[PDB]
Amino acid sequence: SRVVFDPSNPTTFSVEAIAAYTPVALIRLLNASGPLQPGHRVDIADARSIYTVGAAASAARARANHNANTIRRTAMFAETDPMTWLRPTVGLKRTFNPRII
Amino acid sequence: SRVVFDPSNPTTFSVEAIAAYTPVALIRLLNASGPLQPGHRVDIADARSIYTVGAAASAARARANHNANTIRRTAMFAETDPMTWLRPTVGLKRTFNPRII
Amino acid sequence: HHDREWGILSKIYYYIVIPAFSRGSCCTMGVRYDRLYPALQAVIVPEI
Amino acid sequence: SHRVAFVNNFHMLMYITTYLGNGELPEVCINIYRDLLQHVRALRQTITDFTIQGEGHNGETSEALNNILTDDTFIAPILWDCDALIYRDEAARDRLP
Amino acid sequence: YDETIATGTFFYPVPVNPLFACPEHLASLRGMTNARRVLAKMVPPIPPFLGANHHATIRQPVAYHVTHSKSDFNTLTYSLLGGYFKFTPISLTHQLR
Repeated sequence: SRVVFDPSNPTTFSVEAIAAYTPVALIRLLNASGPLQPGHRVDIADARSIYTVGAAASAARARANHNANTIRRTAMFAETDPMTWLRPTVGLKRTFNPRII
Repeated sequence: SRVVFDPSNPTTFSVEAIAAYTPVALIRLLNASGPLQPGHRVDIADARSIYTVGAAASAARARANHNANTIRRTAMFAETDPMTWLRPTVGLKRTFNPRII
Repeated sequence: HHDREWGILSKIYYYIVIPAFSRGSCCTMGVRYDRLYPALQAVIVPEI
Repeated sequence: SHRVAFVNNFHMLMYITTYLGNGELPEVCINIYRDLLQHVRALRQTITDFTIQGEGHNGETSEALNNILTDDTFIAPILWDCDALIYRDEAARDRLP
Repeated sequence: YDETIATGTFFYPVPVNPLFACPEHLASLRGMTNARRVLAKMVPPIPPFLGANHHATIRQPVAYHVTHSKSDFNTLTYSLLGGYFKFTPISLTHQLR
């Protein structure tokens, strides 16, 4: 599922399983494509879309795995409940170097 | 050997092995003129070409020897994007320190 | 290389501002390539 | 020495100035290039307002008929390329190149 | 100029608005001939589809005035503000009063 001749097998299956850096390097070092006649070379838009979807999924998985210092999140809009007679904690968003968490 | 009287044998391997300091000193002590009669030195264009190619080979050997403590050189442009229909590739502008530390 | 605008600009620069600035010292002379090339090609290897 | 060299290398300077707008480099050269560009634009505007568009059978000969100096016969003192010379040779076709 | 990205790769600038003039964009787009580029810059100032300048002949006089004046933006803005009115009879009476 890593043949560069057909740009449909290494789209998401070989990208979302592990880090995409190695498949990207392999694709870069293995030219672009060979014989486009015996394969599903038509409708390259779908292949590009599925490849980008797989890359986005891999990036999101890597970010979730590496986000060990940022797990708690909240909203920014206020006055979302009728019981807003008090002032909650202000704090700050994720705009600082990770030192405490 | 670093004698211009018989430079037929010491042309490439002698220049590549030894440093350029001795031929530089010989040229400096021999002003800007050399005897073209002895040896296999026809006219002056051939001698100039031999000197230039020898200097280039010595410089290349010195760069290869010193490349251990430095990083490998790269071209100004990539020109390694066979997938023009997929996405383009930008060039490289090396701004980091050429040395390791 | 480019359009004729680049050539027009280059000739305007080489025929108006340069003479207007250095009309008292502009002079064209030849260059001895065969005598200058071996002089600047003195490769010296340092002790890195 | 406040004097600036590499003045005659306008051919490479016009390409260096594109990348010269980084910010770390001194802005004196950027200001000089901007002033030169403004002067060139003003000269082009004046030469296109003074001229009158019309006539011509081979091409845009109004500029050559009005300014005269716009003709491609006058070349740079130092030769750098011949593509423009070939272009004008096959464009004029009436001056026996 | 930009050697990092090839010309005519990310954008395809074309003359689509009579007021918006992009003469160097056509040259930077690449693929055309020098004679065609210079003639298109010289004679036709309007794209073929928007060549019907009779729809709104308002930008031409102010553009001509601003190009000939080349400076003094204060009087230009004052003249534009003075000339920015309507033609209805009620507007004329309101302006007079």
